[PDB]
Amino acid sequence: GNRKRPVPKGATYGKPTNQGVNELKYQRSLRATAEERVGRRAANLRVLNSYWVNQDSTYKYFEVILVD
Amino acid sequence: VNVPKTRKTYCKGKTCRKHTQHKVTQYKAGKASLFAQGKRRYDRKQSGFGGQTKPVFHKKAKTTKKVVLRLECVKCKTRAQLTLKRCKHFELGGEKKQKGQAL
Amino acid sequence: VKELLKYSNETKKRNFLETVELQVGLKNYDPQRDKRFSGSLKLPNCPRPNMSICIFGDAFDVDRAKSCGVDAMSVDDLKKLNKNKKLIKKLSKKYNAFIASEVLIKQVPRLLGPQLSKAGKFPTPVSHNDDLYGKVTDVRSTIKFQLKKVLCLAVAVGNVEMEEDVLVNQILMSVNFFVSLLKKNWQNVGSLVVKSSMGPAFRL
RNA sequence: UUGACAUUGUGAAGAGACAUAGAGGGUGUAGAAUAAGUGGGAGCUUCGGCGCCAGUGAAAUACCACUACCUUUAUAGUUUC
RNA sequence: GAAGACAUUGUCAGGUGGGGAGUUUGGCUGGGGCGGCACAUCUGUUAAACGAUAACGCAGAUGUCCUAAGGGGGGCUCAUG
RNA sequence: GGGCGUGUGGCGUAGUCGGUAGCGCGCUCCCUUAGCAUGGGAGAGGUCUCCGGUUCGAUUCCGGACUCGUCCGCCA
Ligand SMILES: [Mg+2]
Ligand SMILES: [Mg+2]
Ligand SMILES: [Mg+2]
Ligand SMILES: [Mg+2]
Ligand SMILES: [Mg+2]
Ligand SMILES: [Mg+2]
Ligand SMILES: [Mg+2]
Ligand SMILES: [Mg+2]
Ligand SMILES: [Mg+2]
Ligand SMILES: [Zn+2]
Repeated sequence: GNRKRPVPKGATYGKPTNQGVNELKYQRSLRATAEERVGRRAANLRVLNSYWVNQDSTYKYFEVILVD
Repeated sequence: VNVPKTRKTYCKGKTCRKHTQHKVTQYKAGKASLFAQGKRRYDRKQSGFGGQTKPVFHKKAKTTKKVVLRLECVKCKTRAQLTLKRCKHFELGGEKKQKGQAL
Repeated sequence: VKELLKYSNETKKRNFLETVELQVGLKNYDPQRDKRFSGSLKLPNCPRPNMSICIFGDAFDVDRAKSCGVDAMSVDDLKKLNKNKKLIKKLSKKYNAFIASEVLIKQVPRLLGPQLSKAGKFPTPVSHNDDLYGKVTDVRSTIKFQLKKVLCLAVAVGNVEMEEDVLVNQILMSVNFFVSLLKKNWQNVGSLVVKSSMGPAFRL
């Protein structure tokens, strides 16, 4: 899904062009988030690539290749 | 005002080039199309966050609009336009005035 | 093309149980609104005869009255003061001449039942007096139409086969293209059955 | 908060709607009948019954060639609960 | 044990939403406000016999109306006594 | 701007294409009662908002204008 803007109670304190909270989109891919979290888990390794394996309504599933 | 349904006037249709008979109707504006460039640009500007992005007129002052006669040449179907002065009431049906009659 | 010669090639000769006059109508739908502008119209051109029992009451009483009696079938004069009130009932077409232009005295009381009043649909003051007699006597619907549709005319007598219906059809069913809009279907004449009183039923 | 789509797989009935065939019916007026149309004219017809020229009724009345409108109903096709 | 392809969750779409955000809320003017418009204009006067000329000066008017109340021609003469 | 409706006597209204149209209050005038009130009747009262068309014939059906009322819509 989208990236809900992490502001308290939806208040942004500025112009109406920046009042958006809900329909905002993260500029990186869910696959990129997956690789970042896996690399943080195994910081001794190096991320080579990744690929989609499955999805449902809540989760997307990736397999990450790493090299020691 | 009362304007007749026919009028003999000049026709610049490249085959008439003279006074011919014309049918007179009232001009109506016509439906504002999508895919006109201004409408496309306006919809693009309106989409997303930021609210209303163009002015919306409020301080109306006229009580009339100018009437445009659209004239159809009966020979070559060439159309002409002419605008009249401001009038509160307009009629094309010709009920001519009569002078020496009762009220 | 509706049919070249198919399904109506000989199904009018082999069915002779009644040799008497066989007139079959052609009824089909095209629905329209309540207006009265572009309905029953379309006087066509057609070569088949009618051999009907109608009356042509032409009003022209110069000494070519017998020329009118051999080119037509009734001569009338303008003594219209108590002539007709309830006589004219059997008619397929009428015709008049130069002297029927100011007949509004006799026009209102009796030209109301069949409604053959001299309106823009009924142009009897005709100057051409030799051309609309032997060929236009054949049936053609030039009347006032109802709230929905009036489309019925006989295309052929049962004694006449399709040797002229191969040619009157495609000059005939192009009916309302010249005045009406295309709310109607393209050549909306479709499923028809030829039966005056004794024909069989055929479907497209 | 409401709807749609996705998450989302497996079965039953019932009720509609649209098409598809059939079915009968209809106010004043009066001629010859509770008259809702349509072009043609007298006959196909067990009857001389119904209509023709006959009257009158806004309209001619056997006959439908199309059903103008229905649901009161029957079957299988699509679709919506 | 319950519940079940409905909830839930995701994305779009319509409603509601001073709970919250951002902003705005004319001018002239014997201070400002209330009033008025002297804010775009027209006639007469103030206006000092070319032109120009102020005041919330004076007396008034405009946002319309007319297929004739426009154009051409002919005939005729009005208020009043 | 679009869509959906309304317009009837001095007033409030109902209405089948066979209606200048039925009602209820206002006015009069009779009747009933010994009489007054209450009651019951009859008579005047609507060019059906206006203009055209359709229909054999429209308050009624259709088209246009005026007024009013809902909902939706909004870059000169
Ligand atoms: Mg997220
Ligand atoms: Mg900020
Ligand atoms: Mg976009
Ligand atoms: Mg948006
Ligand atoms: Mg605020
Ligand atoms: Mg100020
Ligand atoms: Mg001067
Ligand atoms: Mg003048
Ligand atoms: Mg003069
Ligand atoms: Zn021209």
